[PDB]
Amino acid sequence: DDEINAQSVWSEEISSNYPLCIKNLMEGLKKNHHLRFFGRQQLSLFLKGIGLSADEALKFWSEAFTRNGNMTMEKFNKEFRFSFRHNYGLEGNRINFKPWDCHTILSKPRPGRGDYHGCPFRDWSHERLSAELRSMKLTQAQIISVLDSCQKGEYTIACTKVFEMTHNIAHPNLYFERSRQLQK
Ligand code: SF4
Repeated sequence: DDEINAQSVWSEEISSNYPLCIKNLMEGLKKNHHLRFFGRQQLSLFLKGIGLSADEALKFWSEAFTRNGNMTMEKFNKEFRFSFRHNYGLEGNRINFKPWDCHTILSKPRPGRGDYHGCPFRDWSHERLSAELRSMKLTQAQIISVLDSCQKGEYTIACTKVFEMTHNIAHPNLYFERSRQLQK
């Protein structure tokens, strides 16, 4: 809990290790104080995978959903608490939901307006990707190479390129673990 907790998953240190899908989900959560079902699952199971405990997850999700009076804690408890507890087996279900790999993520229904699940390398325009990658300090040649992979439908190669270019078989939690090791 010292390293990964409801607070540190918002830190720059820990979030600098997130792949683009998780960054997108965290941004949608921060902006909207809510995520629709598929994004809730993609992000909550990723965070479980990096070691966010059940207690810290319930702190994280209830704080994020109730921010700015978006909903009362009563509403969170009546409409969402069970769903997050279920993801951690706290209601006795005896199914240990695993984090989604990239194939599972890509195989879910493609995101529409208001959805943040999926894979940005597939789901964003080249203009939106280039803007994000510029913000991550990549150069034009680097971005062209990433977009080359996206154009070919090779989304996990695009993501691997972004990893290589921002640092010194396909799974968001592997991206996180590899990146986190390079801080350590
Ligand atoms: S390739 Fe996988 S880890 Fe990378 S952004 Fe897409 S879904 Fe996330």
